[PDB]
Amino acid sequence: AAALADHLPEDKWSAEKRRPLKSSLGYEITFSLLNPDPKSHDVYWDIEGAVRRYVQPFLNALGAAGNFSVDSQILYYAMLGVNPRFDSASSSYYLDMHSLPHVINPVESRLGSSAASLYPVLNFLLYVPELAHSPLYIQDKDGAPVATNAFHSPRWGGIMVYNVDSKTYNASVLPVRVEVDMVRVMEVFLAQLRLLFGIAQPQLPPKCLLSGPTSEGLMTWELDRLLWARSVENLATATTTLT
Amino acid sequence: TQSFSRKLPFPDETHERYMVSGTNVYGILRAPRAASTESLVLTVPCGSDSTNSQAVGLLLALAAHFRGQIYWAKDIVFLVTEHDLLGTEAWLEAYHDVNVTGMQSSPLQGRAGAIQAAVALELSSDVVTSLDVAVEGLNGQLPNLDLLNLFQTFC
Amino acid sequence: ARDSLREELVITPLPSGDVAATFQFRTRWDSELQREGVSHYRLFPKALGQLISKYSLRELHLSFTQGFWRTRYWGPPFLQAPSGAELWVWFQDTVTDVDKSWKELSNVLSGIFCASLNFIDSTNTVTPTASFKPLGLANDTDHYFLRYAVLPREVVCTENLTPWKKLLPCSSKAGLSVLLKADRLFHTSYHSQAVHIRPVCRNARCTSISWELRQTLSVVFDAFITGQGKKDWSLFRMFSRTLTEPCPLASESRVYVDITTYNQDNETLEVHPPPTTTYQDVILGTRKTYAIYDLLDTAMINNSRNLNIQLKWKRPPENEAPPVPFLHAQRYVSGYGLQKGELSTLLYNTHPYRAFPVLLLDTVPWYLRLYVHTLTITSKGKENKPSYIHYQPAQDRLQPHLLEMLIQLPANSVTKVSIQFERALLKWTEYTPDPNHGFYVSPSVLSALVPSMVAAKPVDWEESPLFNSLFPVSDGSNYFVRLYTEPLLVNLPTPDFSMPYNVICLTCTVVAVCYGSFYNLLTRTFH
Amino acid sequence: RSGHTNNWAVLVCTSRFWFNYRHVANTLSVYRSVKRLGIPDSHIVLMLADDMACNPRNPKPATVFSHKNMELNVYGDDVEVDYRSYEVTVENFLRVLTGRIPPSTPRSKRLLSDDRSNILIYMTGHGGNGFLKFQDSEEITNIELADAFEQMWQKRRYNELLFIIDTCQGASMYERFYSPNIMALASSQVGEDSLSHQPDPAIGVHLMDRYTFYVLEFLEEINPASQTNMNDLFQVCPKSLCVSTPGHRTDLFQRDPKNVLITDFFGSVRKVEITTETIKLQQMEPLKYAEQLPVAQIIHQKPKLKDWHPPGGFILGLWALIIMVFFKTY
Ligand SMILES: *[C@@H]1O[C@H](CO)[C@@H](O[C@@H]2O[C@H](CO)[C@@H](O[C@@H]3O[C@H](CO)[C@@H](O)[C@H](O)[C@@H]3O)[C@H](O)[C@H]2NC(C)=O)[C@H](O)[C@H]1NC(C)=O
Ligand SMILES: *[C@@H]1O[C@H](CO)[C@@H](O)[C@H](O)[C@H]1NC(C)=O
Ligand SMILES: *[C@@H]1O[C@H](CO)[C@@H](O)[C@H](O)[C@H]1NC(C)=O
Ligand SMILES: [Ca+2]
Repeated sequence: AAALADHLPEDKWSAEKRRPLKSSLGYEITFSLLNPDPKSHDVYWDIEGAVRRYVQPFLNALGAAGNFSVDSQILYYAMLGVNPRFDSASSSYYLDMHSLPHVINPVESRLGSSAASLYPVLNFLLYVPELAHSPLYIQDKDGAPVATNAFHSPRWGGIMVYNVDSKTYNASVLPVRVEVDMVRVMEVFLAQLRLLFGIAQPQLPPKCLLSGPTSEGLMTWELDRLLWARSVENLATATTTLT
Repeated sequence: TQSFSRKLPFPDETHERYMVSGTNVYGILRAPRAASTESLVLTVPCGSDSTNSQAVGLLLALAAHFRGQIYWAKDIVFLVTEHDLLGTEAWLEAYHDVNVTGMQSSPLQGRAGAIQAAVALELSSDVVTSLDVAVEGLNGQLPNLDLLNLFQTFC
Repeated sequence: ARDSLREELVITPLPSGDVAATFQFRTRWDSELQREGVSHYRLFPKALGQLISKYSLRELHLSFTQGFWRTRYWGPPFLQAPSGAELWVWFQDTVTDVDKSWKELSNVLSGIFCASLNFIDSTNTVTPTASFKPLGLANDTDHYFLRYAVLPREVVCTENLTPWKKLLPCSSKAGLSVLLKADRLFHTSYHSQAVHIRPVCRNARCTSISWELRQTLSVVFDAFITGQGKKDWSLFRMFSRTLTEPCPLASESRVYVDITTYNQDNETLEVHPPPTTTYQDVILGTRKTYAIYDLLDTAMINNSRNLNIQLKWKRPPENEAPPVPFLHAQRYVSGYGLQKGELSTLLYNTHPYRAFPVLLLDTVPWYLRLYVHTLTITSKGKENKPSYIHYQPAQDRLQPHLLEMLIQLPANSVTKVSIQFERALLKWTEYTPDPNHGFYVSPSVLSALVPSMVAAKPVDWEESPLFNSLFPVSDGSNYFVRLYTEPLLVNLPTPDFSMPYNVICLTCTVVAVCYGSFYNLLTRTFH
Repeated sequence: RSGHTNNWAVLVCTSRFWFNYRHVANTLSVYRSVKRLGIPDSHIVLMLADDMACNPRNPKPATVFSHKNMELNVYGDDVEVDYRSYEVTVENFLRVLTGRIPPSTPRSKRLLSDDRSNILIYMTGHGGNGFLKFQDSEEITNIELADAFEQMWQKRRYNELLFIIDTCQGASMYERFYSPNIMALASSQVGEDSLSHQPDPAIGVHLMDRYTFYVLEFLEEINPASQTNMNDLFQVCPKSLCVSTPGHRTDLFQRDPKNVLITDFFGSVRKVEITTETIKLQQMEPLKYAEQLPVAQIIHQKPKLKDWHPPGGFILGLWALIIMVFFKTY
């Protein structure tokens, strides 16, 4: 459905079927760590080891469908598009779903002119809220904070809000050395990448099992489905281009 | 400053000058935002008499005003020549570093780039009744008509 | 971590009464940027970090100046750049295609900095034989891997300041980059936006390579434009903003204010906020001293003690100013018509004791046909034969004239090197949309080892302030300076752009009348 | 409810010479509104044929103003020009739209739009009947523009396209469009050509074209999360206010303009999906700096300059045959 997306007739279910990524020879995957205030947070994040231990296996599995150019980046004083509302009930801050479409524009101004190819870039931001709104949460549909504190855009990357706690010291505020749990971050980032390439959950028949998650991250038959869709989409694109 | 001297063919029987020798004094308004590639020349042709003392004052007052402005794309050269036209010829020859009239001078320590336009204010009175433009050059040459149109519109 | 940042602002009151401000943002990375596998960037910008590995670069110097540094009336600059866009790069030995990589790199830099560096073509590009030596560590300067281009008519605005500011770690949000308001930086008589990448060693004993990125911004505030009054030269007056909290990423964040008088050995300039300390050193030629404001000092700048450094400075009386900086040039165009002229560049040696060698590099864009047999170097009224002469001629539309000469400037004297050229007529589809404005002759480069008033010391590039580590000092009693002359506006003869079709008809009609006359004579029999 | 995802923008000023400051101000006002409403710099291909922002003639450097009061600098502190000066040609413009740019062109200087991309294209400058002058030299005609738009649609390089032109007789630049999803605005109609002229005393040249000035004023009052629609922008400039009659054109758009938000082209409201899935990962000798002026080394690097003389082979060869001809005749 995503592969064709132009030869099948359109109806109410026509945009979510065009959500996943276009076919391309390569993909840039930039892991950007957003640090709005280095004065309060001194964020370090094993990103080299994180990539090697979790993304490179996943990207090697996914590499049957194209080359990947994973990079990392730290953006300082990278503010968000909207001010989170302060809840006067739990001493926290929130971002409702309504304001989420307007939250990544200022930072996506920063990510530009930092890519070294014409391939579609997938930006994965790890926002680290400043002390002004240090306990920041994202609310799914009605009040309830989301489990992963993250969201993603159809063909853009994804954004995860990463909160630090238990940072109490004696004297005034110093830059606290914040260590980022790369397992926790890469779980949501690889789930978002899987969703961005259109690999949904296995969509079972009435009775079956799955053998659970694979060490690489995604099942091989899912890779084969991706190659089927890529082949059909590529052939359709080539014939349209030739005519 | 530019020191210039000239051997006239004969005493000219008009200014009693045979061995012309004088100094041109010019100051360059350096266009701040520009790279000093084009220039405009405001010149007062001082002579050996009392005339054009107000034109020098007006030139210096305009230099005082133009200096302090950031909107200059061209340098402004404020040139006070020694003689009515021999000084102007000396400065114009040494500026382009040609020797068209065989007049000797000192090397110019400073230029302002390609000159685009030039104004030759003569004014020997404080108040003025009318302003008399003159557009006819050596060998019958004329300035581009837009300069005179510009003058007439600002009148 | 591995990479460090240090930001510095040096305020120099110029001898003419102007005040020059230079911003330096040096990032040093102890990483292997020359090869692939450095995909993780923290302080060194990813955009520029990728370039070194992708295109095999050793040094990348790209500057975006407006204005011209008046060396005669100002002093010698810490770093000068030509008007327009200057880009010279040293490639690695393992490139094997220097011009293709140069084209790709110029296009990518045009994309990054939003300038027209895609106009850098074989007609603008020049391979200096030995002028632009690498500024970092070099195994051997081959000059086969050096490319150099300049676009004199390349405007710099916040069009180039925004991409330039995006590359800073404290990206114009805190520290010393808050004084970078565009309307105040471009309200000036000189503005520079250079970015420099060069192989700098890791420690005291330079046995390994660490990459340094300098983002410099030199700006000169005119006294009559900006001050025009008796108010002090405050940071607020010149930048419309004081100094708030420093850049937390910066390992060192300092402001240097030059407080040095001449014909006086005491009585420095008065700066209102008592500075942290005083740094006296031989900087270019003279033992000049600075007041230091360490932004990483809570005593100097609290969370609520914003710093507004004030400087009392006005154009000193002529019996109280430095004479002249022992070397300045002045390029101009001789002749007055079209079809012919002379590129002449006076270069002055005002030292009345010491001749010194000067390397003059000229690039002329192949529509001013140079006649090298007309190249004269007088230097005293006598004739001065250059020690080293190199001249590549220009092939129409594919290469410019390059002229490199080692002229020994004799004494306090003026050396007038001149060369005659003839203006070319181009095709009607070869002039710019403003053909009557003219064409730009690129500013000529003037590399010299000017003698110093007092002998300098060998100082490591870590203890020294950022303005004292631009050039790799070699001798000690002589300091290296690279002057740029003015860009020259040369007009070419122009064809009538409104008559391309009538000309074809008229010339073909002359051909046709010849054809008809010869037809009616070679075929018509008399009767 | 629109299906777009990208929200690109191409803003073009085909004018030089600092008395066309009005056109640079038009482009920069559209740019300011678009960048305030969400579209990133990377997705805006801005073209300013001349800076006029901080060229030396500007009384206020690094600023472009919309009004005589000088209180809204459309050339803000955050601006990127992808194509400027001599780069802004009809050739380069059609290259950017059709994708036929030279391969060395970077990302920021191209329109990398896809089938899910909303594109806003704003052209400003001198313009006559069904043609737009590029820097007073060359020409783009409505035929070429329509052909380029068709070529974009053939590859599905836009989802919906909003064309706005602010030139004289600008309603005829969108008179030859056939690509399926394009709606077009224009400052004036086929005929009206009267060009307004009220130069600001402070800034010597004219400020705006009075149509994008009201478009700017209309766009200044909306937020990124605004529900204003295209029907509220189809009457932003009445006949009482701009002398010319601004005419729109919706013969191609499938969607009703009253449902098309103005943020669908001015600004980027991204579709947001809350992620709930999780992958459950297992868990010697020193180096020297170069010598800047090695005077001794660079003199000896060149072979000694000796006066040239012809080789002995040529002199012997030529002289021998000169004598040879002397003997066939004698
Ligand atoms: C343009 O050409 C004329 C000649 O056609 C140059 O005039 C010459 O100027 C020199 C000075 O540099 C004169 O030489 C001087 O002669 C006196 C007396 O003999 C001597 O005491 C001085 O030491 C000096 O040598 C020379 O006489 C004079 N020639 C003529 C015919 O008057 C003129 O200098 C050229 N223009 C420029 C800008 O150089
Ligand atoms: C992807 O990587 C493989 C491995 O070397 C290479 O052969 C291929 O050319 C790459 N793809 C592209 C589009 O360059
Ligand atoms: C600033 O810092 C030092 C010590 O904290 C001192 O000058 C002063 O107490 C602080 N506050 C102000 C307002 O200067
Ligand atoms: Ca852009």
